[PDB]
Amino acid sequence: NQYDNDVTVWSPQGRIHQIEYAMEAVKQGSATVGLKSKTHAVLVALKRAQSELAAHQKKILHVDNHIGISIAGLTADARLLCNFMRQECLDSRFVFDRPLPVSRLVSLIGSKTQIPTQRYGRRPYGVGLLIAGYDDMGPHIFQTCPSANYFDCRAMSIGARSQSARTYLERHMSEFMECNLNELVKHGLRALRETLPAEQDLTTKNVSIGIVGKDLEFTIYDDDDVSPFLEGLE
Amino acid sequence: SIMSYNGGAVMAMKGKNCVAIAADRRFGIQAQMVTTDFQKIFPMGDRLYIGLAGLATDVQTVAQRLKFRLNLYELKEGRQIKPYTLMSMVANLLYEKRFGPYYTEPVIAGLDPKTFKPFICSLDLIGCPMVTDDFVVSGTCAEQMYGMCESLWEPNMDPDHLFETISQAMLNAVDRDAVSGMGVIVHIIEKDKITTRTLKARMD
Amino acid sequence: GYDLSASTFSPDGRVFQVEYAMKAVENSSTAIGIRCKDGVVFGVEKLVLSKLYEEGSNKRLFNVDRHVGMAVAGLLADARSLADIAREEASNFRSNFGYNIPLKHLADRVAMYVHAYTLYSAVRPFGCSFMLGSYSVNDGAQLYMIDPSGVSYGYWGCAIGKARQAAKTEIEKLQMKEMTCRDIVKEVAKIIYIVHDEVKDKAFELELSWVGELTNGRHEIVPKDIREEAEKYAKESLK
Amino acid sequence: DRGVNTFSPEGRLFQVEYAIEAIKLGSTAIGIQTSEGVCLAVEKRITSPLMEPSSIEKIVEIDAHIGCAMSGLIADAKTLIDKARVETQNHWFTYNETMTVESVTQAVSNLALQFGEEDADPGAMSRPFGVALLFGGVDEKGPQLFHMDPSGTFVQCDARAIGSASEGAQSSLQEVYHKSMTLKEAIKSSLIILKQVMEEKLNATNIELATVQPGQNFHMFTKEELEEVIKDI
Amino acid sequence: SRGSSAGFDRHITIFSPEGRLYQVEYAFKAINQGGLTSVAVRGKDCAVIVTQKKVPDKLLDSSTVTHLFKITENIGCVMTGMTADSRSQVQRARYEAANWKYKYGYEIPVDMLCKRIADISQVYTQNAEMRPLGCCMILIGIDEEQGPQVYKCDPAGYYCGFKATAAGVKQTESTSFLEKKVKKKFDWTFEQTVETAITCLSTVLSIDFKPSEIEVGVVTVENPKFRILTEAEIDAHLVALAER
Amino acid sequence: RGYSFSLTTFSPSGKLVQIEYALAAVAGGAPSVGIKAANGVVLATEKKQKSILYDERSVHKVEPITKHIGLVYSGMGPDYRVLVHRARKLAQQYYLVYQEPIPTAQLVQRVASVMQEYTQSGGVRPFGVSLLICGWNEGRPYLFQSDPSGAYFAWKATAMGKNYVNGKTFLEKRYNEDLELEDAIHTAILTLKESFEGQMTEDNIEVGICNEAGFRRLTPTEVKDYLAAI
Amino acid sequence: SYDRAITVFSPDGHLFQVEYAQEAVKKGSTAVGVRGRDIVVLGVEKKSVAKLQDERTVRKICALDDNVCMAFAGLTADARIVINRARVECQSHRLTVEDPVTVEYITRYIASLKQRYTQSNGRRPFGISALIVGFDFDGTPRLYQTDPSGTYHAWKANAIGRGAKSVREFLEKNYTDEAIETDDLTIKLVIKALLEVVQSGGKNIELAVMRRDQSLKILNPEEIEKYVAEIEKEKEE
Amino acid sequence: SRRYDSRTTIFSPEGRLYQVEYAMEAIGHAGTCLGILANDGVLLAAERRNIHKLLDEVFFSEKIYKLNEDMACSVAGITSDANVLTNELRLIAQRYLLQYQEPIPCEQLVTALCDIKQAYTQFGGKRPFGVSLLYIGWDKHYGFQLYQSDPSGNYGGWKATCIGNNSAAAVSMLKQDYKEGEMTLKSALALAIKVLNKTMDVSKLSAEKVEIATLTRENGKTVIRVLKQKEVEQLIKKHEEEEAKAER
Ligand SMILES: *[C@@H]1CC(=O)N(CC)C1=O
Ligand SMILES: *[C@@H]1CC(=O)N(CC)C1=O
Ligand SMILES: *[C@@H]1CC(=O)N(CC)C1=O
Ligand SMILES: [Cl-]
Ligand SMILES: [Cl-]
Ligand SMILES: [Cl-]
Ligand SMILES: [Cl-]
Ligand SMILES: [Cl-]
Ligand SMILES: [Cl-]
Ligand SMILES: [Cl-]
Ligand SMILES: [Cl-]
Ligand SMILES: [Cl-]
Ligand SMILES: [Cl-]
Ligand SMILES: [Cl-]
Ligand SMILES: [Cl-]
Ligand SMILES: [Cl-]
Ligand SMILES: [Cl-]
Ligand SMILES: [Cl-]
Ligand SMILES: [Cl-]
Ligand SMILES: [Cl-]
Ligand SMILES: [K+]
Ligand SMILES: [Mg+2]
Ligand SMILES: [Mg+2]
Repeated sequence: NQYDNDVTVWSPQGRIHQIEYAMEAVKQGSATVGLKSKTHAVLVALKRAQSELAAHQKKILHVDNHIGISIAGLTADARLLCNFMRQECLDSRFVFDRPLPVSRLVSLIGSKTQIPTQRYGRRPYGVGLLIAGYDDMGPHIFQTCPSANYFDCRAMSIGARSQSARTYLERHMSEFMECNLNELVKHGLRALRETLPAEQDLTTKNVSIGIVGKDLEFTIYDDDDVSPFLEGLE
Repeated sequence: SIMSYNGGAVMAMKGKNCVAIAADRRFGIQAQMVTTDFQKIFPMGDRLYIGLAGLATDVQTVAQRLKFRLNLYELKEGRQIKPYTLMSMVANLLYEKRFGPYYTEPVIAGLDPKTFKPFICSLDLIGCPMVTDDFVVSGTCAEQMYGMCESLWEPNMDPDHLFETISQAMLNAVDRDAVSGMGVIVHIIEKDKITTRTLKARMD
Repeated sequence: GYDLSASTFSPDGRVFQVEYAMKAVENSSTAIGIRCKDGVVFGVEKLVLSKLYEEGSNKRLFNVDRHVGMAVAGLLADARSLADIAREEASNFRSNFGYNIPLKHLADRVAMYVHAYTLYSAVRPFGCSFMLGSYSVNDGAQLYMIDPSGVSYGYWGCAIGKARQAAKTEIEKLQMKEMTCRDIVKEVAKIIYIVHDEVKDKAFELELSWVGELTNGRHEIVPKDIREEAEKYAKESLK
Repeated sequence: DRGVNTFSPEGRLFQVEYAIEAIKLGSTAIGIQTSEGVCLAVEKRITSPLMEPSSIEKIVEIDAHIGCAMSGLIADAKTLIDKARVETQNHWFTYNETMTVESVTQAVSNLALQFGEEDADPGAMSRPFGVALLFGGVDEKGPQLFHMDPSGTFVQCDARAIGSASEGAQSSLQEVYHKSMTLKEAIKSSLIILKQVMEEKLNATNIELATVQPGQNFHMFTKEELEEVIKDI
Repeated sequence: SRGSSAGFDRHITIFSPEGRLYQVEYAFKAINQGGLTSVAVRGKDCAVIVTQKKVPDKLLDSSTVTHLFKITENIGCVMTGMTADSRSQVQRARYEAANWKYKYGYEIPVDMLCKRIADISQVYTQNAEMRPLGCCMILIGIDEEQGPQVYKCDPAGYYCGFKATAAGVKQTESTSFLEKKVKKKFDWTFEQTVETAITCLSTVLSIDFKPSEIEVGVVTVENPKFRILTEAEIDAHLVALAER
Repeated sequence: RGYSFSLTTFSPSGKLVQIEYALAAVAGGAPSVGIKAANGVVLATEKKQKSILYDERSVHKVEPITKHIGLVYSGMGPDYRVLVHRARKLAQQYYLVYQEPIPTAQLVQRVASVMQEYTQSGGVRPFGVSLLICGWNEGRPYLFQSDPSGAYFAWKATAMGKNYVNGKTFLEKRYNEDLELEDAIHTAILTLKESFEGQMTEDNIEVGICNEAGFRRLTPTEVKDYLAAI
Repeated sequence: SYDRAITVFSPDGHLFQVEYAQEAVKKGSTAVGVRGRDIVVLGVEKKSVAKLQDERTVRKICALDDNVCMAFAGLTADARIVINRARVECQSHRLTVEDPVTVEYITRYIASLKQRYTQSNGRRPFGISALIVGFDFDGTPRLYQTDPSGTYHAWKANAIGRGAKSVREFLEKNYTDEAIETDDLTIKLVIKALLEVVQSGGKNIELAVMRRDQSLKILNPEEIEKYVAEIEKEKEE
Repeated sequence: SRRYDSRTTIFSPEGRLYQVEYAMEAIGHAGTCLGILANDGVLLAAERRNIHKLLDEVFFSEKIYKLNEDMACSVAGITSDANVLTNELRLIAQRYLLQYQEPIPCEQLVTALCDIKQAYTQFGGKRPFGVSLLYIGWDKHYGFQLYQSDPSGNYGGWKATCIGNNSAAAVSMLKQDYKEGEMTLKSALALAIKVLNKTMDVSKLSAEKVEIATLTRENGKTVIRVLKQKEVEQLIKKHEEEEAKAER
């Protein structure tokens, strides 16, 4: 109460309410799913449309040839962070002439996002990311949080009703490592579909897909390009 | 030489209870005379004057920046600045520009505002002060000026003799210098009055 | 209220924001360090909050120099940032003075950094405590521990986090001065299994690292085969 | 009182939510995107007959191929419009091509959360912008309409209303809109909707309308061209 | 007045209506949080610092538990109060002394080092954005003209030279003990300096120490370098005290 | 990075209360007295010197600024040390430019101006001291006071600290314009005795004097000598 | 330096500092402008009278450049800052474009200055509105108004300050092709507009005119009371 | 830190600036200070507050400051604040002189300072200066002049005015006695003593309790003088004689 307006004020329980409030920004975003096999990392996102005549918000963003992201929370914080990541990737190719390893980029995120959690008059980032990448150590899925913590994942879901998606993913995760790409994306879509109200369905208008792997640079699939992946949910 | 671009000469001289300060009147640019009534001596007090020779632009800037500082000083303190203290003020102003100096080498002449004791000094362009009990000179005919002062100056001169001596030292010195002269002005400073004269003088 | 800023003393001369940050470390699961004859061993009870996470996610053991390990408890983003401070300090020390930073000096320097965040309304205290461990032939084995107030001491054995006291009482049973790192890892694993509350928090990974004569003064993860044997020893000891 | 970058327990920035409330104080503006171009239409909201109507400009040209309709605190919109203008000309300078509608909208939207009182320059933005914006234009993707609000969120819309009567107007837009609608139908539709939602009787001086079409540059309708369209409506 | 308060005068270093600085007063209470007491005495030949050494945990490496610090080769110190604050103040002192030598070519006098640390502390009593350090510094050294010196500074930025002094929980009782003992002594000056120091501390705490429960540091006219006594050296003093 | 707002502001009745409260710290300070004789100035102050344990010589309340100027104060000691240091520095800055010792009045002005800054500038409180400043220049003695607002006053004689009101009336009925320095030292020490409590020794009062020869502290033996008659 | 956010949003989208700045404008002296056919006129109230005041030193009508002047209502010290910034800017424009500012250009400049002080740290908004008049290069006469928010509009006629509501009401009824057919009637329309609200009429209405190419002329109290009688004896009929 | 910032430079709900108003209360309590313009000069007359018996008397005045060759000022309010402002006035006057080589015109000096006071009410988060000032001067554009400024950064020209204690009463008396166009320095001096006599109603007026300065022209040069005590007693005498005349 006197402890919930400043990121520099610890509560008597050893918590920081501003960080916890920032995490609500991500819980209220639309759901997204990330998962991986031996060879590919996939992101799957539900796009919310303001009205019946609006397009649908971009949820998946290119970072580098080997890295893409899915977002949940404040879109403007998502872009700022995405632009930071892009820049860190360009720097590594300029200096070393090779891709920035995914776990190193995620580290740089943790460091950058921690800084404002500790200075008066700053605020946490109000965004959570799922990060799909491929490098020397294979495919990855990372998750980043407004707390500046991050996680290396077999699979993950964040956003509204993502608990259901998480439950699906736990149920099937022992199958993921050996899936071919279509099988893996189908799994991602099924997980994401669990977040939906019973009435509603996945369509080409509300689903966005991101894929990267050994043979394939980070590619985004929207609208008509998701149809191949949606037929086969059968 | 930067200091000879405009030419010119100032001197000051001490007498019993009086001081004198004098200057040529030419403002020229190398060979060309531009004007013949250029001011080089400026009041800093009822009984205290500063004479500046050297580059004409810096003669004027130093006189003006000096007056700025002196006016603030006098307003803030109760009082009229002492001669020795003006010297220090000027030295400090010149030495701030140690590495890009003003091209001027001033002389100061005055009476103490309480004791009426005579004071004269000069400074180099970076603010080294030099006080004497006879005379000081500055400008493009300093040697000519030294020759005249060393030979004519005598101690304890009354105002009239002081006037004739400084006048003859200036006229005859500048008449041996191409880029000084076109007139001489002389100020005699006494306890009870300032006498200001221009001299009959060569105009070549 | 007297507990909103680290630049405000309470009427009894306390700084509550530092105490509250300490409470964040005390809510964390337990990490321990044990100094022995020939090096230092660290173990962490690493709670697994989702089965979706990879093995090794959210490591609480770091290399901060080739000879120095760090073990943490508390808010993890704060700990990682402190590990970066420690790394930078070790790096600059080598660049300026031309040799590996001595453990004690490293501890004192990072501690003065932590301390600087306990004086001001402009910033908050770090929500972490951490241990630093090294070994060399010249300096022997050293284990230091730093808390959110910036206090730094050396130890024979140490524990931080929510089962701190229970861990210390088990550690006190060892004659660690005469034991080797190979013997001590088994005892670290044993103690983590004792203090773990298997009803209240369900699933953990044991994390182990060491630095000693046997690693030639390099801080390293305990190899997998040795960790699994230590776990098995711990589990059966729990009997 | 709390700081400008404070989150609420629902995970929103108080100042952004309050700025969103200020949009509701603006006059209604409408945008519609058709395959033949986009139209922007706005209620002027004249407060005195002594006020010159043509000095209310709530539709502005960004570049030849892009217009902008605004609603909310109009003085706040000025720096946003200037930034869009400057950005499209920088892009032309550097790349010798026109900037996309999406790209312009993005650049402007990157200003939105740049406020705060202990990161930035000696007197940088103290609060967000109290403005919503509709960018309508034509680029190589075809005709295009984008909406932006004080959160910095932006999105393409087939039709959209902003300001006081936007609920209402948005409902009528759902009803009348179809993918194959002509530009002239879109112009009539949006004048019809403004007519419903406006407090004042619509006429050719208390509204503005602009279009941008694949053939033709940004065009503000004249009094005369407006009167023509108003006849049927 | 009489314990009155307006506005933010208990949260930051502004004046209360009686002209007090409550935040400064609270920093003095912070000194006692640690629970320790320190004593320092000077005679003609030496100056001594004695403090408690409490190692409650067996798992501590007790060689790292000290409140005694070398500032320069010839200046020692005992710190009392909050530990990390104290360490900060010790580093500052080391920095001031080293800087002084580099600029001026001779060693900082103890009085000057104490005055410097006190002036730095003063700033925290007048600027609102940081708290005072909740600690107290006692410095010993030999001055070439004045002999052995004992100086102390506090969180108010007050400082003084002393015949003897103390800090922490039992400061007042130690001050009493020490005053009573100097009045007795001719030319108001201590002579058995290490014994007075330990005896003071033993009385005001009622303890009768083992050698591992105190630390002792000295400087002497014949040996001006700051020296910390070993356990055996301290034991010799405890035994010689026990036997009369 | 420092607070940028003033911590002293106007109350609804036009009072700057932080300054008034700084004056309350001065009023609770140990007593100080200053008397301007015809041929010099004396400054005297009471040491709040408890313990026989204090080394009285180790810190001084009566302090030199230049050869010809000295200070004493009432209020908070550490605040005073700041102002002593600044006053010294201001005096030397003046000397470097003008090559003449700073006149007493000019030094007071510049110090008083520093005290004014701390009533307005960001994130600081005023100084909790009043200064008495003595000097000799233009063949004449000066005695000035400078208060926590930065206001200053020239006095013939005054008192500050505990019991100052009485001390001032004690001097009112006791100072004359034609009075000598040695007698002034005597009446200054009596003014302190009016409010002392403790029995005075040369180790718990401090006296400084100012005349043609310059400013200096009296030695303990000199004070002892003046104390014999009292 | 002081970086506090001073103007911030409240619940329901208000900017309270700006609203409060507007309250400061409403307690200023009334000011009125009318755009004539080839003249523009500004009149302003009072403010206090006081026989011991040097009249010259407290005018509320101000030249910005030769072809543009302004009146304000609100905090007179705030105005003086706005006026001097606008004067500097008119000279920067002439420098880099070699034309005098249009009335709209300088208006737009004043307005965006105002807007900036509602969105920058460490500052409060300006507590003034302004009526800005002149002529464009092509002879078109102009009357603009700015307010603390930085909003601006062109007007045929307008009032700001205390009693602006009723003065604007009067102008809405009385501004016609007939009331501005000539110079004298335009001037009188302003004096009537004030005389409504102006307490001990009048006495204290400062007035100024600007003609195409002709620069600013202020009327003296002798030249004013000519128009006062010339309107007063007409309203008996 | 937001919690401790008293926010000195913001509006209240009626468009007011409280710190300015509060500073105006401080001024109203300070020593009364009046200014009077005549045909042959201008004067300032001020109540002394430095009046205890043991004070030394070392400067030529207490509240009259010389600003440059042609101008002087007096002040009412916080003294230390007034020293900062009068120092800044002197600097502004020398900066002009340096740049143009003529004296700063009176109104221009006043305006330059007022813009500094204005700034302190609009940004920076500091308390304003607790000072009002009366300025007297001569320049070649408007001759003899009298100005008044206050903490809002507002100023005006006056033929006569008063600040400080009993201001309203003093202005009332001036409204009635002052002759626009017809005052001389001698009659203005008389009116000044009349007004201070009425407005120092605690209690009986004395030369040790007032300061009077006059600004005149002589031989194309400004002369600024603080009247000696002899002249002040003499004028008080003439006022007391003049009241004997009042009835018959
Ligand atoms: C960090 C870890 C997690 O589950 N969340 C909740 C939204 C994060 O942002
Ligand atoms: C004399 C006093 C002291 O400290 N020492 C050193 C052990 C002495 O011998
Ligand atoms: C040090 C010297 C002295 O006499 N005092 C007053 C108590 C000190 O603090
Ligand atoms: Cl989202
Ligand atoms: Cl958002
Ligand atoms: Cl988290
Ligand atoms: Cl989530
Ligand atoms: Cl200069
Ligand atoms: Cl712990
Ligand atoms: Cl809307
Ligand atoms: Cl060295
Ligand atoms: Cl002894
Ligand atoms: Cl601040
Ligand atoms: Cl010093
Ligand atoms: Cl000196
Ligand atoms: Cl001395
Ligand atoms: Cl600006
Ligand atoms: Cl209005
Ligand atoms: Cl001048
Ligand atoms: Cl001048
Ligand atoms: K403080
Ligand atoms: Mg010649
Ligand atoms: Mg020739």
